[PDB]
Amino acid sequence: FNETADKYLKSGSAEAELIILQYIQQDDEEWVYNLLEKANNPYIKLNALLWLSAYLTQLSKLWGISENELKSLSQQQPKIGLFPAFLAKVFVYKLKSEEPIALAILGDKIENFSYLAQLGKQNCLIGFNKNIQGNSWQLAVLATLLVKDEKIISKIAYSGIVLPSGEIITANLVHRIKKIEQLDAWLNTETIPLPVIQYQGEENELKRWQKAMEQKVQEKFSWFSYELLEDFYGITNSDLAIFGNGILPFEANAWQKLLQEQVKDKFKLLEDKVMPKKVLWFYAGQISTLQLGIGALFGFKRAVSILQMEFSNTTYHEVFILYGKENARQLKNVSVKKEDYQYIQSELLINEPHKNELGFIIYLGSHNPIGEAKAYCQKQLQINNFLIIQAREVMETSQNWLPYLQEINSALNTARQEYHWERIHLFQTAPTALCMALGIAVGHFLPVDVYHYQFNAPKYRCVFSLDKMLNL
Amino acid sequence: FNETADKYLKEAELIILQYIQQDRVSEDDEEWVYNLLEKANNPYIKLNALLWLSAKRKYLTQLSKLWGISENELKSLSQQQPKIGLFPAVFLAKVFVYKLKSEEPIALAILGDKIENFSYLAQLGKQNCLIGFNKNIQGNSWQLAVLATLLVKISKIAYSGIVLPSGEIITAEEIEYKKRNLVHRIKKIEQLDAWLNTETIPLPVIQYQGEENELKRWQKAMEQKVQEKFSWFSYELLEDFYGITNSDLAIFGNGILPFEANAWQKLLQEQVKDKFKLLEDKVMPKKVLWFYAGQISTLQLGIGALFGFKRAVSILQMEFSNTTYHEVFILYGKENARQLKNVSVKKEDYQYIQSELLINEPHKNELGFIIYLGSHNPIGEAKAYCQKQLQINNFLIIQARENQGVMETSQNWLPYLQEINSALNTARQEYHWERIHLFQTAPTALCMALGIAVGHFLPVDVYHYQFNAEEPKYRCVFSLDKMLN
Amino acid sequence: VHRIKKIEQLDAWLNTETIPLPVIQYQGEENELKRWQKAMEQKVQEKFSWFSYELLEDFYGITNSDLAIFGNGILPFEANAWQKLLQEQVKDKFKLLEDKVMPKKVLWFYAGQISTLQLGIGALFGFKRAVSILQMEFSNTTYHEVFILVSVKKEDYQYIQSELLINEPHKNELGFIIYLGSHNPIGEAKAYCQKQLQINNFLIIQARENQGVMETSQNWLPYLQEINSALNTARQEYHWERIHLFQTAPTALCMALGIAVGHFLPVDVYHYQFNAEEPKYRCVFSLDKML
RNA sequence: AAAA
RNA sequence: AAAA
Repeated sequence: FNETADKYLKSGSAEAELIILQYIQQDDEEWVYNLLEKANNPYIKLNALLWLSAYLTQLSKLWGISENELKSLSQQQPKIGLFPAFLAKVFVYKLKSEEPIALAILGDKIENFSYLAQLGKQNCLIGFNKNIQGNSWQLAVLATLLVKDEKIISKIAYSGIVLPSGEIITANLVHRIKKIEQLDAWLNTETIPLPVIQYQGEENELKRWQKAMEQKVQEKFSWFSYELLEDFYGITNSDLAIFGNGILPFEANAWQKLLQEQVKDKFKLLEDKVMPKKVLWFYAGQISTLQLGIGALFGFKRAVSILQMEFSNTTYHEVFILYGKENARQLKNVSVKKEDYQYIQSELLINEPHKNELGFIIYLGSHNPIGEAKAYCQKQLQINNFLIIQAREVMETSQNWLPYLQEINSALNTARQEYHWERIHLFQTAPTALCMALGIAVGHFLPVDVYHYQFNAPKYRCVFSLDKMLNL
Repeated sequence: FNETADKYLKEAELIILQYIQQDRVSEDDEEWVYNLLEKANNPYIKLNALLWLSAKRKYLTQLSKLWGISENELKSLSQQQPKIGLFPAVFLAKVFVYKLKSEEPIALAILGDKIENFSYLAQLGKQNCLIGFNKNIQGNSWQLAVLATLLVKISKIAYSGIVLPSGEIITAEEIEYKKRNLVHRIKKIEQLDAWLNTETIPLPVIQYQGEENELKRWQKAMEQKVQEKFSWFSYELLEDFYGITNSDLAIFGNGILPFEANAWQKLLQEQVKDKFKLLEDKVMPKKVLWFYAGQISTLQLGIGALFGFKRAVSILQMEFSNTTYHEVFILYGKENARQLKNVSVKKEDYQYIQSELLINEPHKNELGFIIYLGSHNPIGEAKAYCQKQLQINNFLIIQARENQGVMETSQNWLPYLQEINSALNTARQEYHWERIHLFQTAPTALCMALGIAVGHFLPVDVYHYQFNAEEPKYRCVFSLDKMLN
Repeated sequence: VHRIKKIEQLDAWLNTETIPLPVIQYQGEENELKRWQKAMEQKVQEKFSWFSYELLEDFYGITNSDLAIFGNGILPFEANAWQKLLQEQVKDKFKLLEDKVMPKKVLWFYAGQISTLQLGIGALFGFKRAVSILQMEFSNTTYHEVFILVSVKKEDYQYIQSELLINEPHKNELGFIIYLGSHNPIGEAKAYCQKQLQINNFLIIQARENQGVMETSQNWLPYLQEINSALNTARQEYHWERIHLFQTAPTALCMALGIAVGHFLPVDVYHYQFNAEEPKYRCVFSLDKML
């Protein structure tokens, strides 16, 4: 009791301090007042302060705080932040005052880092749980001050020293922060950009493509950073990269293995990691044909900025916008008739109406695949029904490419309205982003076997199937 | 009994409680009984002594003066009907609430240790009370039961937490031990007030076939959409207020549904058939505002047919530009649900769909109902399926009028379905159809609405399209008229 | 009288003039019947707050089952089953229930489930009983009294669109078709008469403006008045020895329709069963043969 | 037509 | 047409 409290005052034993803390929490104020000054353990100091919150006048006079606000700390539910030492805690208690007074109770002495209250836009009382040296706990308190939604942030820890002018100094852990505008948006946004890159080749090229893609994402979300993303969710560059060393083999099992190992579960895992907040996917790919599979695994249920690759200058140009004011559904608009076609021209040739097999040939890139795909379908698949989609008058990267995909889907469904096609065989030379958008739109519904073409290799080869993307 | 009370001060509590329950005590020791009301660690004894003193009107003036409670309120407490709240203990104990009319706010709590006036309880409850108890409880986690009994306009629900003068609620320790329906995941005064004094309980119901993580994501999105209109709603709050878990509200299966009519009918019977009935049984006294989204379009026509036109439902369609649901079908409130079944639209008065009726075999009483409001065209495949398999040449083809594949998620989708139903019943005007065959590429919410409107009253066999299947990819998964059987 | 909470409710029970008796017809699980009765209880309490199902079983002993024309599961599609259901339950229901509350009159509240059954119940209900026929509205799950129960010219027709065809003015068989819901019966009923009953004379009753949507916030008596005038109009010009009735009408409308033409016309009533093989129509009962 |  |  009182003797135990006096013994704990004159000793450094942790068991007595914990017992005193438990007794105070579950409910001799002179020893409690004395323990407030003798801040041997910050956890004991904070608990004693709340017991006094419900010598209140003396504490208010000495600490530069009010009286009603001081007694309002007992009736305030603290906000908890985590910062490394183990993982110590910062407790924020509500305080109302005119002058900004961010009273922080520390083991050394109670100090008022007034800049903290101004930055956090709320006067607060700061308590701790352990004797922590340094000022590395600034970031956790500031982050828990700038939060808007009411939820426990124990999943995220922060570390750093916040200087008065609004910058953080270095001491899941978040310690790569440098500006307060970064921290405010990393907790008070609802759409977290997830930049995903599909590259096959050297690791260094993937690295600098990821850097350029981070820059392009920052062009719209200036608060984003790969280091910050890894800090806040553990989503590393490898967690966002559809990678693999060397040239992918022409064997069909290789592409299916690549899709099932990485592409199949990547989006669902990443969206699980960013659990409460929505995701604005940013996608760039390398191999054109693979995207049709990737897009099929990506689906139409994701808001995506699809960006084109530029080899000359390593900069990304967004060509597909599927986010904003109901802009997503526009990719599935199939209302464009043949007469009002402004971008592509479609030729639907049918020579064997009794055969429900169609060769979907698309030429919106550089090399013309019509001859090769026609020979392949007439020699290795026995197909005489073709749907050739090409350009009218190669594609301006600056302009939006949504009409291309809209009219491609419209032509495909117009073909499907008047005939039954058991199998569709996709042979295309199209830009990577357009192939990805086509895979998103057409999806795993229509039976489509996509064949990839390699000029360095039996030039064509059935690489995957749209309907089987939900299986492999 | 004075001797029993003295023995308790120095089994005994049960004797006096039974003795005072029948009012077998005398007024000579009543003042001593008053001392018991101030010298009893068990709040039940103190509350019983207070009630006995109020009934007998003995020495109550001193207590009224000491507690700042009007004598009229103390007298009224004798004949007042105490409301009961339930809160867990270190079992589930009860809180007793008595009406009071004191000018000053006096939410007196007769605790075992000492009597304390939690005045802020009266402010939040908008009524002065005389809190009673039945056993000694350490920690004042009894706040939420009293607050719930105060905010009513009730033994099914129990509460646990601590309130603050701001109105916020904080839970206590031993939450896991206490949780071994118990409401402990609530934080706001408005949340409890609305959850208690609403008229319709939102019931977000989703149909999904896949993995549990994406089901959790979908349910979180549906919860956000519901909270947009009912900010007090929460899946945790629904779970501890009625026992309705996320599994109950989910028409869930693992992986891709097998492409067998037996599998689809088993899924309908095991989960869909009685889900709405049991959920409406759970929230018995209140009405239900079903918020519905689904995954497989064909399964909806059956889900809506079992759902019926007798339920007020907000059918939501997800807009993937912002990954937000939109209430595309509003069938509750001021918006009349009778307009769901408005078949008064003529063909010349169509503004959203384009409908045609081909009759090449008038002698045969069968036709193919093909709906194309999505993007992937089913007309060719379904027509080939009818002509090659079902031997059918009569067709009722419905597509979109202007913008095929894009139906504005911001606008109301009721006119689409109204015109579709009008076209169907105009086809049924001069013709008798023994069987109707339904092949659709239509939005999920529109399919559910069409199933609700058409119901089980028509001979309709619905043929699902399976992407990962061998030809034929159409198969009559169920019949609309056979769902009641 | 034991479950009485407020003295105000007790005062009205012993000193009222009319007692409301809510009668509901339902076929299916008894659990959903309990839900239907609870929704019916609220509508009565708008006009009689003192009314309660629990109190109804105390003063008189009327039980929720006693007020319910109830049968487990789907009613079998046999004419004998329908005639048994009307005879065993419906026919003696209203006469017996009135005798329970003998000193005071009865204001009947009614809402059914099977539209075709209401013609038999409405005919057997009688036109001497004051009735407040309800019709549930589903956007709010509430009941609305659409009926608070002739000689109207065709030109002065407000909401119905009557039509009379006499293609073979030789036989005296008439197909009475009433289309007020949203499922068109004209195609099926016309084909049923020609193929099975050999009938080509038809009287069609159809909504003039809003098919399937008649505002459940007003009085539906003018709707019924137009039907009686149109029906009686054909009888003066042509003598019908037997009229065959097919209807897709609201449940409340059919019950009031049976009251107007109860037992005084040779009318054949045909039900449509959704889960039945062709033919889906069957003469469940004849309106002139329940006496 | 497997949140269109 | 089985609370339209």
